[PDB]
Amino acid sequence: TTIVGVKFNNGVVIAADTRSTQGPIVADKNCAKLHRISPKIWCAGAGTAADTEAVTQLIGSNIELHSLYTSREPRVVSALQMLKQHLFKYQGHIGAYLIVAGVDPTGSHLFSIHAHGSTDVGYYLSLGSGSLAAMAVLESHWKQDLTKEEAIKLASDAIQAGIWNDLGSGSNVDVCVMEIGKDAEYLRNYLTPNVREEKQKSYKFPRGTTAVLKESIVNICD
Amino acid sequence: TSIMAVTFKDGVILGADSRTTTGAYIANRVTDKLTRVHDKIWCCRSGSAADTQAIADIVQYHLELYTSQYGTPSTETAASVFKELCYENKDNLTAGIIVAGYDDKNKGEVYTIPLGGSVHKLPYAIAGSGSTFIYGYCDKNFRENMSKEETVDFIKHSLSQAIKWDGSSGGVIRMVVLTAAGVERLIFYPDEYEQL
Amino acid sequence: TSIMAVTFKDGVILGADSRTTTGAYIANRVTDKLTRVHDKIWCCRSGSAADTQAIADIVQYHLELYTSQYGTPSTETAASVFKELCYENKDNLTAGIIVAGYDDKNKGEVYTIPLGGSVHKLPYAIAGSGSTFIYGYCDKNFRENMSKEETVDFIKHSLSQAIKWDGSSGGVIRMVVLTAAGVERLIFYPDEYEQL
Amino acid sequence: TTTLAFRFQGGIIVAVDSRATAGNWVASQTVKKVIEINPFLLGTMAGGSADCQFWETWLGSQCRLHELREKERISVAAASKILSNLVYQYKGAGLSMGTMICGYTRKEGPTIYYVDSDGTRLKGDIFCVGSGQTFAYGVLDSNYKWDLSVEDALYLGKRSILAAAHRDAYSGGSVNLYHVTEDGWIYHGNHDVGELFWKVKEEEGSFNNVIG
Amino acid sequence: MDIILGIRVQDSVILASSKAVTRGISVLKDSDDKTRQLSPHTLMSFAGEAGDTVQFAEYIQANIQLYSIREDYELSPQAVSSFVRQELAKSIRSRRPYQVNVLIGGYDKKKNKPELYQIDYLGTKVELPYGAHGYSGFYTFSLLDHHYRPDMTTEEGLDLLKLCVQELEKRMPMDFKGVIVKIVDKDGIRQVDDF
Amino acid sequence: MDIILGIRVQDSVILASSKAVTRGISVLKDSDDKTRQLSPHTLMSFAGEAGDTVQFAEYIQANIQLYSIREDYELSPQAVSSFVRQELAKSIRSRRPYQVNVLIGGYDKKKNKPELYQIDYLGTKVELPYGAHGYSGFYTFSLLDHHYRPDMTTEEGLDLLKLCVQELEKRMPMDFKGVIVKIVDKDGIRQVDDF
Amino acid sequence: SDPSSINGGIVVAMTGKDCVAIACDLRLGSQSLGVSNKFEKIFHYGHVFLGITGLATDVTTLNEMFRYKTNLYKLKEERAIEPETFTQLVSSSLYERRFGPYFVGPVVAGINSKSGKPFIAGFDLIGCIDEAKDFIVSGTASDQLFGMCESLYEPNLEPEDLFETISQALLNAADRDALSGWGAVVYIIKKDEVVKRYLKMRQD
Amino acid sequence: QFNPYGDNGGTILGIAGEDFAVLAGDTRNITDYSINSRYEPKVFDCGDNIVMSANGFAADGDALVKRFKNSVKWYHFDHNDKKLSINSAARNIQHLLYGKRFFPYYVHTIIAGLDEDGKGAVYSFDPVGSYEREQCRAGGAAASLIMPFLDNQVNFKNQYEPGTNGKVKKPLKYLSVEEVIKLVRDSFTSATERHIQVGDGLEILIVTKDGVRKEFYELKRD
Amino acid sequence: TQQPIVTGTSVISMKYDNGVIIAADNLGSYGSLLRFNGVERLIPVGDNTVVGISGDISDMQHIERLLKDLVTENAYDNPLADAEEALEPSYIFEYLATVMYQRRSKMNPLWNAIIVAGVQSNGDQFLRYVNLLGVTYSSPTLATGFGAHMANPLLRKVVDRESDIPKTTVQVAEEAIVNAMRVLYYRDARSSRNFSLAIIDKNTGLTFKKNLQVENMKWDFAKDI
Ligand SMILES: *[C@@](C)(CO)[C@](*)(O)[C@H](Cc1ccccc1)NC(=O)[C@H](Cc1ccc(OC)cc1)NC(=O)[C@H](C)NC(=O)CN1CCOCC1
Ligand SMILES: *[C@@](C)(CO)[C@](*)(O)[C@H](Cc1ccccc1)NC(=O)[C@H](Cc1ccc(OC)cc1)NC(=O)[C@H](C)NC(=O)CN1CCOCC1
Ligand SMILES: *[C@@](C)(CO)[C@](*)(O)[C@H](Cc1ccccc1)NC(=O)[C@H](Cc1ccc(OC)cc1)NC(=O)[C@H](C)NC(=O)CN1CCOCC1
Ligand SMILES: *[C@@](C)(CO)[C@](*)(O)[C@H](Cc1ccccc1)NC(=O)[C@H](Cc1ccc(OC)cc1)NC(=O)[C@H](C)NC(=O)CN1CCOCC1
Ligand SMILES: [Mg+2]
Ligand SMILES: [Mg+2]
Ligand SMILES: [Mg+2]
Repeated sequence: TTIVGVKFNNGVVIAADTRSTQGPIVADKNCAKLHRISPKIWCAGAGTAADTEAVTQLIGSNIELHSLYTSREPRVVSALQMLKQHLFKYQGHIGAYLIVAGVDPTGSHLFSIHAHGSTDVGYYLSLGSGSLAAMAVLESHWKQDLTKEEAIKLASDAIQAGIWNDLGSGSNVDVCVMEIGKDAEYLRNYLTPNVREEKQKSYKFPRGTTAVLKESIVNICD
Repeated sequence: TSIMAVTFKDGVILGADSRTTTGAYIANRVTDKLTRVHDKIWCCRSGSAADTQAIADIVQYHLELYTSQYGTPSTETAASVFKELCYENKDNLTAGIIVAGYDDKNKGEVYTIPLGGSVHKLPYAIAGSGSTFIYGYCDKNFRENMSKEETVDFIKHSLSQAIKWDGSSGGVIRMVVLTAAGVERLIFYPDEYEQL
Repeated sequence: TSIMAVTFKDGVILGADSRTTTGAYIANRVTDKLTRVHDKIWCCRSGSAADTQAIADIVQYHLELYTSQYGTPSTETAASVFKELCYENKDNLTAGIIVAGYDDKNKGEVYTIPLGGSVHKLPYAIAGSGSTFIYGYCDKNFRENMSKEETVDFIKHSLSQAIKWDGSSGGVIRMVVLTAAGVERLIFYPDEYEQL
Repeated sequence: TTTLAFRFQGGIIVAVDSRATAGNWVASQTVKKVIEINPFLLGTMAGGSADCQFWETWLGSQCRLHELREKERISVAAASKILSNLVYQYKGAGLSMGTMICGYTRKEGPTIYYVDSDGTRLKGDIFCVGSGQTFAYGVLDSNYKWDLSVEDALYLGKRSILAAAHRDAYSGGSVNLYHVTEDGWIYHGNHDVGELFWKVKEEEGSFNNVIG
Repeated sequence: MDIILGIRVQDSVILASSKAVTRGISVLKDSDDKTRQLSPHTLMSFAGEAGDTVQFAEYIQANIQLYSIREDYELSPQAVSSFVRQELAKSIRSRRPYQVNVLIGGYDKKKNKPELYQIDYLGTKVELPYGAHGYSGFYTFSLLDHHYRPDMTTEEGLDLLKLCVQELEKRMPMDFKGVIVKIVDKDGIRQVDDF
Repeated sequence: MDIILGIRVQDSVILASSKAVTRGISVLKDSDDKTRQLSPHTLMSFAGEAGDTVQFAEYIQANIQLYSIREDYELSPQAVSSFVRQELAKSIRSRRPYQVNVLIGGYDKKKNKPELYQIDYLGTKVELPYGAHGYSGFYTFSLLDHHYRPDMTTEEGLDLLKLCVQELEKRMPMDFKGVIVKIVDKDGIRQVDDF
Repeated sequence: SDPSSINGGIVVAMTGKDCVAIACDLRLGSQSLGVSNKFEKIFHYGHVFLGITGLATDVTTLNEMFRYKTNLYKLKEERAIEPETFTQLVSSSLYERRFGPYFVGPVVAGINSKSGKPFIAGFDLIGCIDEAKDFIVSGTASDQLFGMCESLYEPNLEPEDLFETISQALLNAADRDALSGWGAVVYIIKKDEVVKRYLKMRQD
Repeated sequence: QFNPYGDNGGTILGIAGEDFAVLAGDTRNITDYSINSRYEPKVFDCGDNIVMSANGFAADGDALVKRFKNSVKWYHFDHNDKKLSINSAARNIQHLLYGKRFFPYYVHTIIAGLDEDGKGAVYSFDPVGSYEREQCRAGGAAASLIMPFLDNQVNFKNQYEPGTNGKVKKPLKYLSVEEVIKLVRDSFTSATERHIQVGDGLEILIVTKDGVRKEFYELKRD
Repeated sequence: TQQPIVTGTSVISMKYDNGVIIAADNLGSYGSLLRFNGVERLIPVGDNTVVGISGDISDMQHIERLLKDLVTENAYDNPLADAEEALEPSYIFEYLATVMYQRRSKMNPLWNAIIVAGVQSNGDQFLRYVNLLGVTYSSPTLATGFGAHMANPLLRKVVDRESDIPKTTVQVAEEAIVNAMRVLYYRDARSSRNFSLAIIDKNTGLTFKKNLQVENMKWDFAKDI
């Protein structure tokens, strides 16, 4: 993976690529790495794919129950505290590297969590195998007092750096914008700069090409 | 890390760099290694970021619960709770913590807790990978009952050298001043300290 | 070991402790780590005693044979012969050598040769296990074109700190002064340097 | 690999598969595992492909040099021993070879020699070599008689490779048949297991484990 | 332990099992029966780690016999094989797994059909016309592929089995001291004494 | 390789050597002669690492034959055994040692006495009334301790040898496919075809 | 001793126009030794089909487990489980064994009975869902299957055309893998009829 | 400890027609998860109408090509400018490779050209010298993806004549250069999709009696 | 078999319309200790080539001596040593590439990543990489170590393919290089602020810049964290 998070004027934006690998093989060409913990708290996840999904859902479930219990909108620091204490407990064996962001009654927030359970704070962050390509772009172009449209541009550019230059990242750019006072907008496949070109040939076979030994109707009914 | 805490006339000052590393990559160049466990009891964190964080959070919880029952805890008490965690979990921890706090009775106090979980009360303490390079300098330059400005210069010059030689240290020099007046945060940027 | 060489106005001074260790046992507390390879070209030896000795002897042999054919060798030449041995036998050697010599044309010169066998010409150099503790101090206190008395104090205070912190260092502080005047041996005992 | 060669009334039958593997990856299905050293000598290949291929064509050069120097075709014994003495020099180095030097000469008659990379050299009437040797043995031993006809012997050799090609995961592709007589070796064709299996199953009534 | 074979024919299942019990450089016994009768029409042969084999076989035997007494009814060979597989499937993720491979030969009285199941120590079950565990398979499978027909008689199956034992006695490195053969059919389980 | 035995009686030396050549799970040959005639009245059996055994045996054979042709004279069994021991004693401190154990049975024509020498791959030589290499010794030595007498005939020695082979066939784990027996006496070397 | 390549086997699933296909080989072996040529790797619970590659004891175990779970689901819900829901159930069940996993490569295939949408999904041994518009691959010849599917596949194939494509994908992939093959089964699944075909393939 | 080998990724592909042969290879060069070059050719004209590629560890690949090119040069000097036939080149390469049997060239080698009857020829080698003439061979990282596709489309494997009850096979026939290049381009786009080490560019070298022609095509750069 | 002791970090470089730029910081690291600060890791060979070296410094100094000796040897019996038969970048590279691969093949490598930047006699830009394994490659932008991960992405935004090279000026190219050096100072734990930069232009020739510093750094936002 490649994932990023960028803070701006009235909120925070996160983004991610959409490649999933198994060694040198691309397992999924359009997987979703942007995860919803609560309506206005979203998580970008790198590392062990199942771990990022499972840990995000578990905390997301407990956050929802907590929100119902307290009659309050959940806070990013609650998700941050719950995630880090869970990850720390497992001493890194749950290989989840997360960028946690969102807006809540306290304000807008941006954090990162490592598998062993350490957390950072920042205005711009990047995690994953393409984080160095992304961080290079962020360090070059980031500034204080970014607008919404500037932050999305910066974020997607940082993801693109990973897509092109990192072999562990590719395909498309997902974005999620969390602005204060507004609904969070999830932009699935915000950019699709890796569309497959038209194939040279149709490999549709003449019917009867495959040799068959037996046929039978399968009963799916009761 | 390069971290240090120094007692002086009016109280105590904590100092730290801002570099976090994953190998030779700098994961965070603006880290805050000075963390509040109580109003006027702070600690400098070195070693594993995850371990020191988890410990600091538990200590902060213990001292908040202490305060709810028995009022303000002493700096010694805070260091004892750190020690208890670091000593009893020595096999599973990589944490070198300096505890510093201001009482009105005891004034400034500094306790250092190395890997083993032993406690050592000192006039000043240095720790982290970059501390090795300034043992010579700090010993020669430290004086008891320094002023605030002198102690700030002592820490600034010290961590400047630690940062210069240690690759695992760098970024900004954060400081936290603990006195009867209150709590003051200071920051010093490369363009100032590098050319000392 | 703690060793160092420092150039100054009139030439160069070499400095060393006198501790040799086999583990935590001190095999020799009065070692002479400053060794003559030529009249006014000396070296400080750190690392394996056997390796540095064997190298120094070979270099002394080469420079004696050089002198017999081409007259007095430069300090640079001496450092090149050390380098050649250290570099070409890097897999089988544990030797950190500082080379220091006095020409009349080039005055005082200091070359340091770490484990890899690379050569580095510097104003002053520090090396050995105890050097880590005085990088901070030496950088802050070194000035170019110091006097003889100032340079002696610089080395004495530096090695004093190195000795104080490093368990692998101690005993007496030996020094060797290289100038146009000649060669002067100095010694400084614990009772003096410890209480600096 | 599965390779075999057996001696009988009508000479020698030699049969081999044609698969090459790199782990579980099927690298090839059309490999030649028999090398024709001269009109009266054959070599079979099992083990490392490069090792077999390189050293057995080298063996052929040594056999050619023998008949140039001695004005006489090399004996099957002498040819096998050149190869065995060679691999023995490399013993420990990590060569992987299981070979069978099959041929006819006047003084020896039909002869087969097993040679392998740890320096074993054995004269014998029946051998099976390779990862699927055991599968070939099972069919070959239970149907072998000295008095087999040339037609029956050719089939048994073919059927034994087919048996192994089926069960052994690292054997298959096709069957290469050879028949060695007093007049020299005779090639009896390449037989793809893709067609041969179903043809044998139907006609013979065997392979009842498989879904027909 | 070592050699256990199984052949399902038209009307019966035939299990052959080696008689040798070797340890180190000594054949301690040459008349060992590596089989237990689970029920009147179900027989299980076994091979693997010393101790484990018999301990597992007798544990399964006790459970099946307990079921028979409780329900006054014989479990089908399929049902027994599924029970055994599950026990091994549990075992493999235990602190110390049973290292036992088994063949279950049975005659289903409801279907009037012989059934042969092969189950390894991992809990890998397969129904087969003929089966083997250990190195035996490397010879017998290809042999049976050739000579086996589904409509054979018990006598033909025994001749087919003699062909396997002969091949093993010829090409196997170890002396396994012959086999004990047992037949499972509609009339239950009986042992061939002269093999 | 594996089983090689030797028995010295009154007037002859008898060497028994297993016929099996096994490799992995396949007996590749069951008629292998693990012996070389070094000279008309000297026979050497051998067992050990594959390749090494024959390579060493034939190398010794060539050297002894070369000596015979050079001097027009047969070396004594004692002299041959000392030559062989020295070759193995060199070998053991080589880059790659011969891993071969041997028995040398010979009839000394000057002394009119049979002689049996046992030499291992380290170059450890001993003259014995009876000898064995490998695991065989663990059974045959105690057996011969009991039944051996120094004044036995060749026929008695063969019956004594049959007793060893029977014991090995009973208690040895591996099938060694019987033995090739050879007798060394005043009239040279001959092979017993029916054993 | 790599659990995922002791027994061998492959599964592949494809989507077509108002239909899905799921196919598997029949081999079960013990490394080099082929043991069974009847070992099917595709199961179904109602109209939801599940293919499972990997360690055969776990293949069996999981089938029995999902039969168990879908049977209780149906009794309580009073309706057949849908592919999207079953996919989630599979993921949950696999991740439940996070630090002691089933060594499997499951593949869900089926048509949602309400919406009529074709659905396929894949998983790793630890539960990570891999949803796809086009195709899912699994097993010891997954690399081969990836290469075959990626080239041969085109969207919106008719059931009879889709059969040819998926069959040729599996067959040619299987022939390049030592541990896969020995027969093959293909399921063509339409909204309310399912056709199962056994393929003739080389038996080596 | 020093590891003298590395993996520079990429993949190569050779197909033989009736009177021509193609040898294709992607132009991407990688180490670990980084791209070194988007255009680093590894398919070379070695003279005498022989094209060669040694894919795997580029240092060993370049070393081998360099040695073979030099072998062709000395073959001319020593044998009166005689043309090195493709079969003779193949045998020569076996000796180059096997020469380093105990410290191998870490490369899958493929050469292509015309045999002495004017017909298209592709030879392929393992890392230690075993070789075999074929109509078809893919080599390198994505060989396992491409090769089964070639079996199906070039050699018509598993393809039967419709309506013949799986009894009559699809007959073997030579492919036109236009058809072959379609297969090459589809093979490499498919490989680029699912393999992270394959992409950037495709360079094909086509060998006819008239000489060696080149063709270049862009590939996806993610 | 070696292990590197004193080491130099990233070397970065790129082509522009008339020539090539190359840069490398002046640090000699000793593990985590930032030991030496006056180390020059760009070494000019003639007036048309610069060799930038990262990795072990003792091995770098050995390579310096080889190149120095190569210039001497080329001049021998060569009246056109400063004209037609002067050392080309391609010659210098191929020599080093040969040496590097021979040393890896003898299991005793020169522990370095090397970038040879220069301009050929016909005006063509030369930029090629070689390392301890003998692996060689060429690209419009090349970088070693951390540079490969952080510099290349930034430099490729300027020159993404061959056709972008004529469109890139020396001002634009140098700006990108200097920016990349700043980014490396932020993020590489074994980098220094001080660095050297070299421009080899086909018109203006070799311009060697020493004692450059990273500047215009953003640290102000740290006070808020
Ligand atoms: C990039 C693409 C990997 O370089 C990302 O980190 C990506 C994150 C991601 C998050 C959500 C959804 C999809 C993808 N990670 C992966 O795709 C991940 C890479 C990885 C593999 C193995 C690892 O441990 C050795 C760590 C990271 N791939 C997977 O999770 C795949 C789907 N699953 C496996 O490879 C199964 N592994 C998991 C760990 O346990 C052993 C088997
Ligand atoms: C300096 C940089 C080096 O000692 C400091 O000690 C610093 C202290 C710090 C950092 C952040 C916040 C507060 C205090 N420590 C680190 O930066 C630390 C280096 C370190 C890692 C692991 C250690 O032993 C287990 C010891 C020191 N960096 C980290 O923890 C980073 C965020 N994570 C990793 O490096 C991943 N680790 C996980 C533990 O196992 C090794 C890989
Ligand atoms: C300080 C003490 C520690 O580094 C100095 O470097 C000092 C240098 C010195 C000593 C005597 C004369 C001139 C210069 N070095 C030692 O005292 C040295 C410690 C050392 C030993 C081995 C090393 O790596 C192989 C590195 C440092 N002490 C010795 O050589 C003593 C006399 N011998 C041993 O310790 C026995 N060694 C032999 C080498 O293998 C390990 C055991
Ligand atoms: C069957 C298929 C079982 O492998 C045969 O033994 C077969 C025989 C054969 C003979 C001539 C031509 C082709 C095939 N052997 C192989 O196909 C062989 C199997 C094998 C691989 C590696 C070995 O390591 C010692 C031994 C046997 N396959 C190969 O040699 C493949 C094509 N090449 C490699 O694996 C390359 N390796 C070889 C060993 O050195 C490292 C590189
Ligand atoms: Mg990429
Ligand atoms: Mg001391
Ligand atoms: Mg097979």
